[PDB]
Amino acid sequence: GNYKKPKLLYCSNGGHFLRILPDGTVDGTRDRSDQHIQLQLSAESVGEVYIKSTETGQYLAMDTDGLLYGSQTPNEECLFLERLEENHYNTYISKKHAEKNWFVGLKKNGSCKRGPRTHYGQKAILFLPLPVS
Amino acid sequence: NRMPVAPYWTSPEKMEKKLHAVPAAKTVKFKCPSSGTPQPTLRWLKNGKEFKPDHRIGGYKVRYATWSIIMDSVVPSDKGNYTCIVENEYGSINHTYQLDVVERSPHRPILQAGLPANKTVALGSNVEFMCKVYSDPQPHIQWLKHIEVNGSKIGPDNLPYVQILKTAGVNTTDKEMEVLHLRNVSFEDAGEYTCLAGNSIGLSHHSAWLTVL
Repeated sequence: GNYKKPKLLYCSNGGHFLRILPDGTVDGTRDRSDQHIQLQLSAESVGEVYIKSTETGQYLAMDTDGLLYGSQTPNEECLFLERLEENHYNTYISKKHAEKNWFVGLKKNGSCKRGPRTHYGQKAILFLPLPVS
Repeated sequence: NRMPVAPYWTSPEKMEKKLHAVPAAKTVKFKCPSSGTPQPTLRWLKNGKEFKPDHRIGGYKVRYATWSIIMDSVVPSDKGNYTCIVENEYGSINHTYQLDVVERSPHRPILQAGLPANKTVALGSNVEFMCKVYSDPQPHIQWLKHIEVNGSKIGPDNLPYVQILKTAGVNTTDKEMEVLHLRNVSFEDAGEYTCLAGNSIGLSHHSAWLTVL
């Protein structure tokens, strides 16, 4: 609702909520009561955002391998281009790896789907911004 | 005629995705594949009560061959819990899906009416400016000052001269940008202050004037 308020990023695939774990691991879950799925989004520029846990204050990031981890301090690997596609879902592409067209995604089981194996036609890249409750 | 068997799930896996959040107008399908002898029947509930096709515009499609229900063009009033009941003389099983229908705002930021309000104040006083924004895709806010370089306030492209005063970036906070605070306001600090809110779709802006005296 209010861009300043926390939200949960719901994947259209397994219907998972994106989750950043203290150990810096990011996977998925249906546990809508978890405390590591609450995300706060901030824009560095028009259409360019940061995503982070309002519990571990970690920033969602993606390394040169395509892995999504929880970084304690923001940086390039922490920026994503937020887009509201025409099907009305949100896609997030690595700012740093924009060219390799790596998207943020989760497998059906609910695990990171390394950017490289991600494709625009895919369904793991599609997220729906949801309210905490 | 055959040894009785209470209804059971033929495909549990395909049932774990309990919460179905989908953008408005999409098509939703819930499936509860089961079996048993005698062969079980199937019916659906919505938020507790019986769910007949007369309960939503255009009704819905049930394909028993696949123990599924299908609703085309989801709308907000479709939000709720969907429970399938499989029953035969020897038992009953059920599963409940939660359907959430999300509405998107594929538009530029909407700025709150009024803010930032125009002003004419007294020197040395600290003046604020509030800008409140509604935006689905994350917005970015920036405050600008209507410059008057040379004599013209309108630049060479018919676009008013400006100077960026405050920009949102990691830090600040969604709420720190929401306000432009001035210090010991002077005379030259006279003019129009503009708040620019832009998202991946477009930009919106509100102005307010401030005269010095």
